[PDB]
Amino acid sequence: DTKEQRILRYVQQNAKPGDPQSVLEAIDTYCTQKEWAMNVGDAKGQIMDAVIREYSPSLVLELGAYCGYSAVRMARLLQPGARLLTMEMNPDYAAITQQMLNFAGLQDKVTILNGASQDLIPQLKKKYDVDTLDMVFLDHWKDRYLPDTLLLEKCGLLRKGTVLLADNVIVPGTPDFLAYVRGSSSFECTHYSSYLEYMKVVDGLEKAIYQGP
Ligand SMILES: Nc1ncc2ncn(CCCCCNC(=O)c3cc(-c4ccc(F)cc4)cc(O)c3O)c2n1
Ligand SMILES: [Cl-]
Ligand SMILES: [Cl-]
Ligand SMILES: [Mg+2]
Repeated sequence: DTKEQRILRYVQQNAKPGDPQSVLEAIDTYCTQKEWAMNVGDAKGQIMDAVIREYSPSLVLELGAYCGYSAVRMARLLQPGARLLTMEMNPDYAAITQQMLNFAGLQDKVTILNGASQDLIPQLKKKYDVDTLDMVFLDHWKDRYLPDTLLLEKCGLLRKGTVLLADNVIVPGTPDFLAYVRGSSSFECTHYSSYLEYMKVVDGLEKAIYQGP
């Protein structure tokens, strides 16, 4: 089997069904004690939680679900009726994510879209009935943060106040995205310094609030 299958099995055998917090703790324990994996982790996850609670978004888009760790983290804090759309282009990872959400009991709040951001973002309005997004969590290929931000704008998916929250802006880094949003009058940016998941290595999240064209 794969590392992702091992993470899922570990959750299934060490967390409580329908208890998202137990799911997060099981993933973090596995990834600390057994095998590192690119989940956002608890350090940056706590900052994510604070952001989600501040904004109480009704409709969130995630780019790059992986195993569903961040999807569980966000979805467990959403208000009744609020929704997460999470994109994962790797079909094996998309299946892990679905099963993770199912175990956590969050499947009614989340729709896992198996495809690439460049193909799916232009379909969001017509195919997934989206008007505008309240928040976007960027966690996919780091060289896609900037083009997909620009694509979301082109497609009319951002409104005044839409919160972009970007993982890994330090490691592996997203220098073009950071330079762009920090220099643009269309974004109000805040950096949240933290640590790479499961490691004593500095990383951070960037929040970039869209201000309109
Ligand atoms: N276009 C499109 N559309 C949709 C999609 N769905 C999935 N993908 C592709 C996602 C591929 C994984 C992206 N994430 C990372 O590479 C990542 C890496 C590290 C890391 C690694 C090694 C180190 F030594 C240190 C840090 C840490 C992180 O937290 C990361 O998130 C998509 N792409
Ligand atoms: Cl994650
Ligand atoms: Cl961590
Ligand atoms: Mg990441």
